[PDB]
Amino acid sequence: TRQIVLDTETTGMNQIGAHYEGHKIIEIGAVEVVNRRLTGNNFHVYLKPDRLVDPEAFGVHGIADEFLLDKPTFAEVADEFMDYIRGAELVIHNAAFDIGFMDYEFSLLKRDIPKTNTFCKVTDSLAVARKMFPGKRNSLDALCARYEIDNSLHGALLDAQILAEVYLAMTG
Amino acid sequence: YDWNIAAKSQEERDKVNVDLAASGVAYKERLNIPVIAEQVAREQPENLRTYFMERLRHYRQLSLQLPKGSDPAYQ
Ligand SMILES: Cc1cn([C@H]2C[C@H](O)[C@@H](COP(=O)(O)O)O2)c(=O)[nH]c1=O
Ligand SMILES: [Mn+2]
Ligand SMILES: [Mn+2]
Repeated sequence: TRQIVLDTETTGMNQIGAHYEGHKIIEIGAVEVVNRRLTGNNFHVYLKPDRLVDPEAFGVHGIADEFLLDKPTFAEVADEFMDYIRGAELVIHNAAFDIGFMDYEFSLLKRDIPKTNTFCKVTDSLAVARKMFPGKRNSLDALCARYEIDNSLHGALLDAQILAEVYLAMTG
Repeated sequence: YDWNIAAKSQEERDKVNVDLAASGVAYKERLNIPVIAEQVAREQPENLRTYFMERLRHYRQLSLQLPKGSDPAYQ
């Protein structure tokens, strides 16, 4: 088997209701792990949304609308993206967020693509962290502080690499 | 063919990051978010500052195709 530690950046999210509705993925970052080792077979893409980035979202990832204009759309990278993760165990911090966004984008392609959970094992590192450290703060930053990992703007690929180190530490 | 950025040249990937910073400055100027452009250029690898300045000019032009911070879109 193989594990893909993944993260995404978006145009934002809804405080109420379906968190992804009307928003878009603008960055996908993922790093492969096999036998607890970073293989180097990574995936990274920026995507052109059909809308503006919420200022708040920009506050988190620093990905500008100007930067996304010449980038491919989700439809254009869809298959290359699926080929890459298919069959692997996806490790995502608060998996519900990204999986919801991923399935949302796939559904927009109108290709009857099945739910990500049907062709990938989905592991929620936030759930793993909560079982491991109940009653504690388990955000990615808190976990980094816990494991004394130094990381002196967020990014999908960056957040994936960081989550990979954190997850390895958590499961070591 | 392949869009995967991770599969590209280190130089190419380095360029993408400078682009991210450059476009970021233009973005802030458009949304009226304080930013000191000169400080950011400094933060970039010396052998790429020339690239940063050109990309900054480039992205500032693209900014004109987008709404200003004072426009309805951001109301
Ligand atoms: C932390 C945070 C994330 N987001 C959205 C935009 C981010 O690109 C996306 C993923 O965040 P994350 O990688 O920290 O989980 O969630 C917000 O809209 N507001 C926030 O305060
Ligand atoms: Mn995330
Ligand atoms: Mn992130």
